[PDB]
Amino acid sequence: WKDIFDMFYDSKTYANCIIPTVINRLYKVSLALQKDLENKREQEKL
Repeated sequence: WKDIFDMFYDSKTYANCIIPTVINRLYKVSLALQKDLENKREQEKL
């Protein structure tokens, strides 16, 4: 798979191209899901 990437979808620019892609998810589906849920957790008791 690394060769799959690096053949021509390579240089990490393609990765850095895709890096934007689902950076939404980290808060679109992950950090909105959690730190809003952990702003509960972390402040749930203490």
